[PDB]
Amino acid sequence: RKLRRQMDIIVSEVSMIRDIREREIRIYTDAGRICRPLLIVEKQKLLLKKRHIDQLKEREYNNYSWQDLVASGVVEYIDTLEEETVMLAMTPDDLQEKEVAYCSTYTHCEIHPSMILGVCASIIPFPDHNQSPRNTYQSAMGKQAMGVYITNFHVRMDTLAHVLYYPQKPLVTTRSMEYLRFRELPAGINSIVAIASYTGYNQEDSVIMNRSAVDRGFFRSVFYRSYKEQESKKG
Amino acid sequence: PLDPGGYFIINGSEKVLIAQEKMATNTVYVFAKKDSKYAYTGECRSCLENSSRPTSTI
Amino acid sequence: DNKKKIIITEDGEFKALQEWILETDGVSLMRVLSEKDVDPVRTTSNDIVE
Amino acid sequence: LEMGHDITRLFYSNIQTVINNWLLIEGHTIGIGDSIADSKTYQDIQNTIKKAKQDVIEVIEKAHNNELEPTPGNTLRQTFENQVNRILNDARDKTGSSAQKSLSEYNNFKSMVVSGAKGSKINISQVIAVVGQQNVEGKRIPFGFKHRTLPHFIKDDYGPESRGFVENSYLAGLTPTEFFFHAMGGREGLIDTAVKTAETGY
Amino acid sequence: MIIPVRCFTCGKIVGNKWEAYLGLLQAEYTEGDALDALGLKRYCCRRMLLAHVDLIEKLLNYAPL
Amino acid sequence: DFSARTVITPDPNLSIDQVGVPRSIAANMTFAEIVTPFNIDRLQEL
Amino acid sequence: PYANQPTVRITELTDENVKFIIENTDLAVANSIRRVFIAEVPIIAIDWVQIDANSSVLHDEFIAHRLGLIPLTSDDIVDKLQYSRDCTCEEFCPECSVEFTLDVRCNEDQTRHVTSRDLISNSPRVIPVTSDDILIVKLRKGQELRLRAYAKKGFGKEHAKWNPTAGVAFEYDPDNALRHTVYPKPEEWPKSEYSELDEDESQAPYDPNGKPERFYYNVESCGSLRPETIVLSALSGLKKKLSDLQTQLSHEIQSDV
Amino acid sequence: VIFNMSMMGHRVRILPWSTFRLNLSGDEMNLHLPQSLETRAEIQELAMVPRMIIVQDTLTAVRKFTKRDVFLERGEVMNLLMFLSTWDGKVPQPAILKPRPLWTGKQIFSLIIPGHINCIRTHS
Amino acid sequence: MNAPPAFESFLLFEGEKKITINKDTKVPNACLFTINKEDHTLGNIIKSQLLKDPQVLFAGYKVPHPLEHKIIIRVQTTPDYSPQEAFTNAITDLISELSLLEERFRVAIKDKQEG
Amino acid sequence: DEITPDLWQEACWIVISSYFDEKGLVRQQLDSFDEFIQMSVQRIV
Amino acid sequence: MIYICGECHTENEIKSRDPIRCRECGYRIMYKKRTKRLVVFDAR
Amino acid sequence: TKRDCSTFLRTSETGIVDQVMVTLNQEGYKFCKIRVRSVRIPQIGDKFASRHGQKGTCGIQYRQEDMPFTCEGITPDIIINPHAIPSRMTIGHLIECLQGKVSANKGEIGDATPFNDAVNVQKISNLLSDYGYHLRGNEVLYNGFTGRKITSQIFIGPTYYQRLKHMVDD
Amino acid sequence: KNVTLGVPRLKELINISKKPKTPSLTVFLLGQSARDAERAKDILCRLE
Amino acid sequence: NRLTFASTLSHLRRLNSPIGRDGKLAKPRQLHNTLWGMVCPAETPEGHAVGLVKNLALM
Ligand SMILES: [Zn+2]
Ligand SMILES: [Zn+2]
Ligand SMILES: [Zn+2]
Repeated sequence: RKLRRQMDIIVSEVSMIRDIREREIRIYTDAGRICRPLLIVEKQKLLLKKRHIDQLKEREYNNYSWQDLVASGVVEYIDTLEEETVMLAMTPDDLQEKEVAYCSTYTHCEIHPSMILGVCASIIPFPDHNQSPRNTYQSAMGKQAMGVYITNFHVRMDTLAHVLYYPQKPLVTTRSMEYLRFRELPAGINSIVAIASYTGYNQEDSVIMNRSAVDRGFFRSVFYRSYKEQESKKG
Repeated sequence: PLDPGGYFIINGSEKVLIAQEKMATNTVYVFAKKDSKYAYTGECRSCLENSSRPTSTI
Repeated sequence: DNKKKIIITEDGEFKALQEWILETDGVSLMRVLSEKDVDPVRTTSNDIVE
Repeated sequence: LEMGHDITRLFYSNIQTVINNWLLIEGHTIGIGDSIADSKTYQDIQNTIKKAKQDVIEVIEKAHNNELEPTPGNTLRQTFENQVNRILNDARDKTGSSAQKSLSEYNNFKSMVVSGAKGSKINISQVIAVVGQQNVEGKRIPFGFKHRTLPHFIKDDYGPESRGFVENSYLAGLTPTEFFFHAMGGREGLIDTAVKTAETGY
Repeated sequence: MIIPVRCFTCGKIVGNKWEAYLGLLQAEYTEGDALDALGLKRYCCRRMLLAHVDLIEKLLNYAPL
Repeated sequence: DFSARTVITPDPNLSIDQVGVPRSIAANMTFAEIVTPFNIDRLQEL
Repeated sequence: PYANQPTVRITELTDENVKFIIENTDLAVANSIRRVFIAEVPIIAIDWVQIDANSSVLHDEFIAHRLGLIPLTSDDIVDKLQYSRDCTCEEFCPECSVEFTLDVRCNEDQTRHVTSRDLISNSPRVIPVTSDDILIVKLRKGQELRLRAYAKKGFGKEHAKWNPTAGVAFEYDPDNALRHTVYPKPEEWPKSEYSELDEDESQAPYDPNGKPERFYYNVESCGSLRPETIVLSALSGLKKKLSDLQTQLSHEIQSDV
Repeated sequence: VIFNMSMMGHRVRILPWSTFRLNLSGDEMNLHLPQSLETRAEIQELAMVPRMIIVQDTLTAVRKFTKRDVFLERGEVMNLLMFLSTWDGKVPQPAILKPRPLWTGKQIFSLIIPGHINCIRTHS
Repeated sequence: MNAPPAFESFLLFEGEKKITINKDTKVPNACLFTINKEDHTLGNIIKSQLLKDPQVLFAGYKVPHPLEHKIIIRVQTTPDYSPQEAFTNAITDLISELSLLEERFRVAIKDKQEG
Repeated sequence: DEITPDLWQEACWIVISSYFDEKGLVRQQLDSFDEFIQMSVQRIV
Repeated sequence: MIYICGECHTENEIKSRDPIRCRECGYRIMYKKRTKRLVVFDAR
Repeated sequence: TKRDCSTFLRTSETGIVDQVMVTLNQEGYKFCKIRVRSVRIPQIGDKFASRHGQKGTCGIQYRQEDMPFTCEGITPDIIINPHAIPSRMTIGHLIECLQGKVSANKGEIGDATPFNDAVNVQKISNLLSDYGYHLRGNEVLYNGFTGRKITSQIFIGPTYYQRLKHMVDD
Repeated sequence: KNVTLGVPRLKELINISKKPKTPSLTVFLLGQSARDAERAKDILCRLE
Repeated sequence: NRLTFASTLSHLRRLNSPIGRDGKLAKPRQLHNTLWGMVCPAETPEGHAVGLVKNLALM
């Protein structure tokens, strides 16, 4: 474990699994192993100190990056097999102290539980407040949403490309949204939505819009279809 | 600049290699199947490093 | 009520008495029916093939 | 039956047209205020949840010390799963029933269920009182890892949170452990729904 | 791509306010304080400025024909 | 005469039996009708 | 068997908006007048756009459309001008339209954005409101945007750009005297500015007999038509439409007889 | 026209916009037109929607509409009765004549009920 | 393509009568005014005024369909009175009603401007 | 010293920011191809 | 017709059945400047 | 004699060609690409979907006058059916509306962390009440057609929405 | 007792398949033993 | 999928369940506990191929 934290001949990518009940120690170095970073906890105390965060806060122009954290041994990587015999803590508040000690030996602590979400699920506020099928449904809808896919759309030629007139970053945004860069390139426009049954023109699957708003560019978007053809001397 | 890349352009079409999950190699697994003539299965597919020969399972 | 036996009372009003029922896995209606202290009328299985 | 089909259609059209015009005067809406219940009911819901959680621990303790006696028609492991399920199931119904009484006449949630048009009393229960147990394949969350549902929970843990019992309503917000357990339960429904349509259509 | 001319809800002009909005942000003013200076009392118009993205900046990086 | 498929939207004003159709779709669709003296002029103008 | 006298008073008058209270008026008349401001009021806005050269990053359709949303200071010119349909023209004329032009070219390394000030109009009075400034597009070095545009009178219902009202705050019975709206918990709801009530009183007592009166109006203008003149045109515009109905109505009675 | 083996016939009404309009009481559909007069007559006689047989947006309002609390003023009653196709043309007498007229929701709905049908039901 | 022209809401169709008066045989002294190319802005203007008239027994308006852009007004009066007179007389009151409002507004607008 | 709970919310997101800045969102795609084109291709030959 | 090189952005006249290449660059992708027939745009 | 084999527009949509590209393919033969640009205006047939829940088609479009305006004169851009919220929608829509109203009013982008204890429904409600708004976000909406106040107080908020590729015009 | 219902049973009813999933059988007792609990145990044993 | 930037990111991190005997015997569609922090649980295409196609977790 010390060698893994010190970036010695054993690389942090390598994972060691200790099957205590079977007296088996398994070390895997082959590719294809899915793993995620986890804060290391020693004697019910995080190895990540204030100084580490202070350097990270000035991560730019200081020659400091994420790789340094693994070098110092504060954070390592745990795979599925090693996660089998590795204890986790949701947040430091859970492990710092409790009236009744649920577990007095914490080995690793999750940086933040929200990272379990994917690219499409991460953009959903309050997914816990949301039903599971709805979160799954959004994942499909989010991909089908039209918006600025990239910046160099004019130069390229695509068979299908929908670009929104006014792709506006949302009023309610998740912290993980920054890493996805969805803020820079959003795929929707906010709307002052009043939930009411007006004139009975909206059923469970329906909605009523504002004609004046659309005339001002409420949801208008462009459509691009590329036609290709070549004159070849086949015969 | 914001485009992360990570795909192949073939004949002008951008293609992404979808990861295909496969059973781990050089690992011993014991499974119980009620349809087989035998009670237990000692399945263990063994292969060398990256790949010197086609995977062999016993 | 459906499982419980319904027998016409002396007064006339319908009454459903409490009778023990033994729901058993598998189909052995041919042999189960031909058993002592087993109702040959109301004993029915859920397997149409049997 | 009394008049026929042609007259009945006009009955449908008149109801839809007249009510729609009146709806512009009365109006139907929905908001956070409907989900926000009085503090009195929140304490009762938490108290019932707390009582259920303590009762589950007591049942677990009885099985831990071998005090629990299995029913003649079931085994110890299955009997324990049955007793714990009823305690959690009863709490959801009891807390959910109190939520239904909590809603006032002006409340929009009550109006929908009272008329029976859309939604159900269970939906309000999951929004206000408690989501409830997230059963997978007809049982609680299985031990995907070695005797533990998730790495955070201790080994061989049969508690409410560990086995997927969701004690937090949608409005309050689910814990990180509960969110994954909720996803597992929802995933089963989607898979069943996907195959249900294919089989039923056949 | 670019800030809309006017609010889609009511119709108040918001494009001209974008230039002043950015200038106020670099002037140590708070995100909400700048909106008040521009005169956006309604929350519909404040939406058009508080959470707007100016994509044309990155498009202008590419050279033209 | 199968028509082009299009999305469905509600319309409380229309009767349940009635159905709304756009001009473009109805233009493509045709209905053969036998002309009669009582409606000879109607077909003549159309 | 006749109408009442709509007494009206003004609370505060400013460039952006004007606040006035109308008393002794029916609810239908007050509510109808509110929507008369949005739709019936005619203003001059760019409708016809033609581009001679467009090298900007934005597309031809987007740039041409954006001009329409820009309001024009048509205070009295709109009244004298006439719709293209009723004019004797097949092509736009000064009497049934106005000329607009925008010829700009960016050659400096620094980014240059063309705004409404560069939008030249033949009519000196018919000019953009800002003429900070309504920016149209941002132009890169070597990018030019030369185009010609025209503006014509149009109803607000025809298009949103022809709507001079930047949000109309129409209120009546702020204290809820007639219980037209019932609050489950009136205490929580905040007090409206126009309401005259004490802190400890949630709402005024219900009167068995009463009608909506003392309508509060706050017409906010986008700068095209002054908020003190929109009301004058709206009231005249609403009634002139009403009279037109009577003229056609008389013909129908003449046919029946 | 006929569309979705049991199919329900419909009477086509031309509308300006593109999307189809259906008085449900979403998914794409294709409507089929019977060319022959014989089948057209048959379809309108047995395959029509009335012979085949409410939205959730109306049932919820119906419960509120019939509540005893609901009282309708003369002005409000006029609008509701205008949309009533099966109206005899005579305004029903108000339930509360004084101090001011006030029609109850049931009184307006009474005219909605066609003919004379008697039934007893219970609220949820 | 299928989008209707924006001006059809108020523009009068060629060869189409703006106003059509149709008598109703269901109840005596009843008429229907099927106005075309108008919206609720005009329907509520006359309905409220008609109610104010004591000689009006039943007055109201409705729109068969918003896209149709035509409004239907039904007016019933006493045998001595006529629905046609009610519609004509009500309009005159509105013109007088708005004239006082327009005139009074011009009186008060200058008062605020000067102080 | 130590990260106080009142500051952990901001601190936890800072380390995540560094992880994406260095690794990125497609690091798994690029890394495997880099290994394939650097060693696996040589190994096959 | 007159085309534009995608690298130097300079006018280069290319005739029918002629190789597509920029004299100043050799770049093999060419664009079309614009059409002299203007269209009508309506702000809607 | 030659036979025409040109390529026409795939659909009947009206569009303006954006740019034209002429190249040589790998085989060396002349090869060209052209991008046809068309503008689609949202209409009654377009399908709009919120960030969560089922997509909803635009049942009808209403002018600003016909839309239900509030006391301050804010006609909602979009009106959704309340009957969706119970089952095929989530309370997050109401919470997001409440957060959006506070975010816009206070001029600060709200935090959408799934498991952040700092953000709560009660906390958001308290913040909204400081800006002269109902703590639950409900507002009195005046019906556009008839000016009388609606008996029920509508819940209105700036909810994020996205336009789905599914469009009637296509 | 777990009795398969819904689509799985509906398929098996139309699908005459000889071997269903949970082909349960309901046994009804008669006489004095039908009321007593202990007297019904011997029948349970002799059937199981 | 270049319709949206988020879709492009999801496609690159997309995962596929095993096919053949391995996938057939197991239940790839069902959500397992091991996905916590490794594969997004909510994200999955809707239809018959529900749960077979997934997306890699952010971290
Ligand atoms: Zn606004
Ligand atoms: Zn002219
Ligand atoms: Zn060149």
